Amino acid sequence: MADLSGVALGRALDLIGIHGINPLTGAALAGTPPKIIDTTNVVELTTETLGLPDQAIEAAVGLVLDDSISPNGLALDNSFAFKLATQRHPTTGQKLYPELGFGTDISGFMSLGAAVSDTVRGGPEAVTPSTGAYRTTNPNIKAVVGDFSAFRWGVQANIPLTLIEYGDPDGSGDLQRKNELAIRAEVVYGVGILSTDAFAVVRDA
Amino acid sequence: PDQAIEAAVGLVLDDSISPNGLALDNSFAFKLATQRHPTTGQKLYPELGFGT
Amino acid sequence: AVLKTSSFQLPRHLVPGVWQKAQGQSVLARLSNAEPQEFGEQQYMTLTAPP
Amino acid sequence: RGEVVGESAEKSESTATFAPVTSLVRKVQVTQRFSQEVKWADESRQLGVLQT
Repeated sequence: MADLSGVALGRALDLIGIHGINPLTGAALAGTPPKIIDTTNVVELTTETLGLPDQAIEAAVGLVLDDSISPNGLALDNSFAFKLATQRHPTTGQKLYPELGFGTDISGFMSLGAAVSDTVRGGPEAVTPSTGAYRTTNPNIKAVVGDFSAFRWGVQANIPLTLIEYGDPDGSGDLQRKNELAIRAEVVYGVGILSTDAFAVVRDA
Repeated sequence: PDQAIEAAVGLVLDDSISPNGLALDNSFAFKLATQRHPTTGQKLYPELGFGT
Repeated sequence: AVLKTSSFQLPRHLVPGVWQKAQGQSVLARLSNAEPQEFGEQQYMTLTAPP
Repeated sequence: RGEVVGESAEKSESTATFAPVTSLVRKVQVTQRFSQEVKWADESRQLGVLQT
């Protein structure tokens, strides 16, 4: 449980910065804040472009470049990263990108640095069945391309993992009344986007 | 056979577990080891011998 | 009748450790470097149009 | 899961959940039966049958 608290604070940076959602309930954050997926640089997968992941990444790069910004990074949904890594040559049937393995840990692709996670889909969080922002209509974000220097962030303050013994810290009822305990950790991120044009997304909707 | 083994790894990864091993029926292991390149007709995996 | 371990109702052995499915990590923490920041809103200067 | 909170928004809880899983235990036996005359044949001729 102590270990799992830290990775939940880590994952939140992507749900905030990419999707603009509160990770717990999965609903959109209330201010309509700047989010990477605000970008009009969308490439939409049609049933013919679907099954060609590398051609979707290059199309998305091309939109960042004709906004006069040079991309340096790529983010992939781990499912689409597998579909890229296993992409077959359309007549010889060989793998196009054998160095990608099963696509679980793609460190770089084309000229770009890369990272891969389910958070790029919005994770399980965005489809939370009662309240998640994508539970009914889902913009299926497969990948994000951009100048990731244009997303600016840092840890402004941190509260390390600590034990709560008293009061009702979550609304469920008092800890001493119920002979319970809680552990809490917190972090506060500054986040800012210098242009939405610095980013393009690969999506299916 | 290789695209079927690949397709099965895809299912384990989309359940968020990383597969480490493969178990083969000896008849299917032979069909894999003798699989031919679709335009050149050469063996894809000549290093597998008879697949035993 | 023959005596069998069925009659003893023996408890199961607990095995150490927890089995877990892995969690996808932050992409933004790897694609964008963290800048040192003081607590509060930051402001950044942008060029809107060239001469 | 993490939750995003305002300056005095009410903080909520989200906790790990666990479940156990259980083994079975299985006993396997092989028994092979032969005549005394086979043991004498094998050990006098060196047939190797009982080693196989």
